[PDB]
Amino acid sequence: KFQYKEDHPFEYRKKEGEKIRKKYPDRVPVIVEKAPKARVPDLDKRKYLVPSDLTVGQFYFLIRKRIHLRPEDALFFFVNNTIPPTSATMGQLYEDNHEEDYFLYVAYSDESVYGK
Amino acid sequence: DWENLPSPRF
Repeated sequence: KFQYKEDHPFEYRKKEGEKIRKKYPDRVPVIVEKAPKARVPDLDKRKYLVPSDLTVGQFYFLIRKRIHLRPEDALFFFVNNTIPPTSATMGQLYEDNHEEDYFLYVAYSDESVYGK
Repeated sequence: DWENLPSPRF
């Protein structure tokens, strides 16, 4: 359901992920988009090059700042429809959840359950 | 297009 996948077929996405992993080998590519039904602002950009040793919390902080929420606006992130463990790094999430186009897909929402 | 995220520092 991500817009990046509605916009580009698999082979295009794979060739982009492959090319990015070869050009920036110490980064992992991550597509960040709103979850279905989410009532949250859009990000300016959806394609991120993430340092593999970022912790999940550090990633949350960086993405949250780009959404420009008020502090009182809650924010949740999902990988494969589940909130990731906080104790992970983004390289771990990528190792365990990247798709066959070489991208990790992260959804975000105001709600704590994906697709609510 | 892409956004390169920073790393934290000691």
